[PDB]
Amino acid sequence: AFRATLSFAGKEFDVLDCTYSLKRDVDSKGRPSSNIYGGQIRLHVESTDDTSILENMTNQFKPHSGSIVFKKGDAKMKELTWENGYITEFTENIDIVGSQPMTITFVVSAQVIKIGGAQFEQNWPK
Amino acid sequence: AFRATLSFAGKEFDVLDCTYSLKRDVDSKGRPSSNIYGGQIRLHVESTDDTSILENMTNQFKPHSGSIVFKKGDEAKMKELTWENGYITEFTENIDIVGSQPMTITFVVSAQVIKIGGAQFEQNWPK
Amino acid sequence: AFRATLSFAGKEFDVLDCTYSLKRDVDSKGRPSSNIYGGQIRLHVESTDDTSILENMTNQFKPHSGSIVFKKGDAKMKELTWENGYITEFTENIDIVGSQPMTITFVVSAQVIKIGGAQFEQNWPK
Amino acid sequence: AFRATLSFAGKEFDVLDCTYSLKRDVDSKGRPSSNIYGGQIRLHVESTDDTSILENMTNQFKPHSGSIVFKKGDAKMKELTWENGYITEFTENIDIVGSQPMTITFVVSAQVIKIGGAQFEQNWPK
Amino acid sequence: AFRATLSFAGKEFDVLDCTYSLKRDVDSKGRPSSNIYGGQIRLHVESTDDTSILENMTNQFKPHSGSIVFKKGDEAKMKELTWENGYITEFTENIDIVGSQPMTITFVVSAQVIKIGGAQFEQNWPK
Amino acid sequence: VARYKETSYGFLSRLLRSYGEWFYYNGETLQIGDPEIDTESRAGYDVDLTGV
Repeated sequence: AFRATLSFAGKEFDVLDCTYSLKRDVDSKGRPSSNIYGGQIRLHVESTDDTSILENMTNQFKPHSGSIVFKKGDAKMKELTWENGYITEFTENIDIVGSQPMTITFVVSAQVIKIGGAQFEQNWPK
Repeated sequence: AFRATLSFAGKEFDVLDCTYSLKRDVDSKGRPSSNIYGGQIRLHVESTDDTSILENMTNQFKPHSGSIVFKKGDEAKMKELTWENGYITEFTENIDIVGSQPMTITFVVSAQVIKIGGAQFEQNWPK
Repeated sequence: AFRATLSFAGKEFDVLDCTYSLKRDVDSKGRPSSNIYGGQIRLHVESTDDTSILENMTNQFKPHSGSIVFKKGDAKMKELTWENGYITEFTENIDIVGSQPMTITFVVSAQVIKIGGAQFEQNWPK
Repeated sequence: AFRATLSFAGKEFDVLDCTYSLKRDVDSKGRPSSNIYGGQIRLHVESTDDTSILENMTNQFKPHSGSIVFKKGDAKMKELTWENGYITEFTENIDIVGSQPMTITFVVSAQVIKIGGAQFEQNWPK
Repeated sequence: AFRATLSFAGKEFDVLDCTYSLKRDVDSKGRPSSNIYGGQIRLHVESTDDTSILENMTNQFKPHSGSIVFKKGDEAKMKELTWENGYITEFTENIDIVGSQPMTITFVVSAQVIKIGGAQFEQNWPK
Repeated sequence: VARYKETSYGFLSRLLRSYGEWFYYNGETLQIGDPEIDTESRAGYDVDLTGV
């Protein structure tokens, strides 16, 4: 028993997958040789008659924000939030023979991401 | 049936996977042409409401130590892998609504000293 | 119904799998244009409370010998030995969910390898 | 069910797999631009006490010949033969699970290969 | 069900697989920036104690023609894929025993004209 | 004959070649003049020569 809810653009969606990652560089003796980079969020969602994430992507010159809430068993456990981000990849797939009749997967590139008392921020020269 | 526990930052975590490797360059005729390099531990543990591995990667830049203990039989500790003077260089957290373990965290540690049983690998970091 | 047993560092180990190979170079129309190279030995063993293969690898300047015995009935049928060798790769994997409890994979780069009535040697400078 | 047997160096071996292929080069408009090249034979055999194939790759440096015969009903269906060949790859594998553990895989690069009423000849000037 | 029959070199073979394709290049904005290329036919048949494909290939200076018939069920002609002025440019024969796969032959044909239905593609080979 | 702001090799190189003499190192000796070498060899395309 597990649930994930995405609150985005004044709507609510049901999340199937979610991912985020970070990385550094090392110099063949194990000593780190750069700073932390990454921070993209990849999401997988079931699509139902509502083309509203796609309209947000087509609005190329406006940043937004969002939240994802994780519920364990039969209460909130974690919350992932982003602010000042854009959608930089969109795919919509329909398979009739197989399962998952209609699904949407997309990526978000944000300036700040926060999860449960930790946060990662990039500097943007504006 | 095995068990494994990770003791990191004063907390205990439950381990699903572990791996470490060493390497040495080899000449075209089969001779070794360098000394040992590598020594990176990759760990796959369960996730919960606490975020303390990510805090050590981002909110702190200091070396840390850690320990992994392997248990056999459902007591009687099998082995123990220790590291000191290390940094977390990768991090990933996935959630899958359908299929087996819901929330996991994967991370890689790059350290200077690695001890397992009666064997010791030390890297010459000229400071 | 068969066995493979490895005798190394004055001990005995039970092998899970083993392999070795040799190669030559040919030109565009099948004529050989090089000599034989290769001859490394790849081994898979079960890991107990020993930590003795790691002790040998960390000893970087002392070559060693070993042998593997293959038994088909229950008596010896073939033997693969090596002389003047080094350990050049080492991996330890510990998987708990799957049926891969505790295992070691390592590679040996030697100067002479013998099996049956055949042998292969490399001319290391003296 | 098929029975394939290999006659090589005065002995008989039990074959598990076999392949051989040919090729040509093609222009950007789909027109052939070179001659036929290829003709290597890949063989998979069950290992035993004898080590004759290894001594042919290492201990000897003379061209050899051999044949493979395929039987479908029990009767002889096809025969593939080579002459003036070399062994350019060799691999021995052991896997203690089952399904033919001890096996040998090698590759032959010959000048003449024959099957049925078809022939392939290479120009090796002397 | 389905059935495919290949008539080639005055003989008939049973076909398992069959493929052909075409494509053209496009810009970064999606506008096509070339013409069509790549009409090749890939065929998979079973070998029956005869070597007629191989004899045609080793005669390197003889263009041939062929046809394939697709039958919807039983006795009804559906399509017809024909070629003329073609060469075999790839050949492979596979034998398997442990996996219970019979002897099979795979080969590729590069022709100048291919036709199917009311469609036709041709390539300009200089005279 | 004048040597004008040049090295020993540069002076001798230009002076001997303008008089049409052979002047080169053969592998173990420095040769001044024609050696009259008649040693021959045979090379075949796709036997000894990979490209021509």
